[PDB]
Amino acid sequence: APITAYSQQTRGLLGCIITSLTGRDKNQVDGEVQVLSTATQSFLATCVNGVCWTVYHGAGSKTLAGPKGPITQMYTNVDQDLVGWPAPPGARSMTPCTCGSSDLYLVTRHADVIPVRRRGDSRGSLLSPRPVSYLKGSSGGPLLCPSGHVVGIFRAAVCTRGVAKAVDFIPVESM
Amino acid sequence: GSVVIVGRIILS
Ligand SMILES: *[C@@](=O)([C]([C][C](F)F)[N]C(=O)[C]([C][C]([C])[C])[N]C(=O)[C]([C][C]C([O])=O)[N]C(=O)OC([C])([C])[C])C([O])=O
Repeated sequence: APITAYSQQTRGLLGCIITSLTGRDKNQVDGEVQVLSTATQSFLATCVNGVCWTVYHGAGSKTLAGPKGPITQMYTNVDQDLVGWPAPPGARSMTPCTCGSSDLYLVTRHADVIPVRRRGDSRGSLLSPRPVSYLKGSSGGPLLCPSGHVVGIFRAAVCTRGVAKAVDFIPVESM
Repeated sequence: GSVVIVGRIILS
């Protein structure tokens, strides 16, 4: 892996339950990728062109807690499994890839960067298999080309007997 | 309930 990543936690359970109910987040936002949580799930959002994108099966139609109260989705597409909120200011916006590289890198919730071989518009194989438990909570995270540009957003693991051999992703064109 | 930002990944 060429690209590197680290994470910073910003809230714990209590602030989270309360921030969900107020919809008001005063924390400073930073980073390309936001770690997100709702009552029942945990997932990621990738910032691209000033929009925070994530999976619909995680966010559904919910607002995002922001510094002025709840942020309404700017984009909701149930069939592509894709939603986007205007990025809070502070988020570092990435830029869509284009170059057509097929050496790809998935950023996970634990800030690991793993090598993916692009196989189709919305599919990739992992060069080494991983438990699927290791991928849980990373839906919405970025698939990057070697230059650090975004080709897509992770949607679903292709797996058997709890091991993931490939990933389904939403191509940056859909965005 | 709103979705909440509980952390962030810093890319480099
Ligand atoms: C994301 O939500 C991931 C979590 C991680 F990959 F498991 N996405 C999902 O869990 C999706 C959700 C559906 C509604 C798209 N499902 C899958 O990842 C499943 C694996 C379930 C299991 O292990 O048996 N894969 C799947 O459905 O793949 C095909 C090819 C059929 C689309 C995370 O949790 O953050």
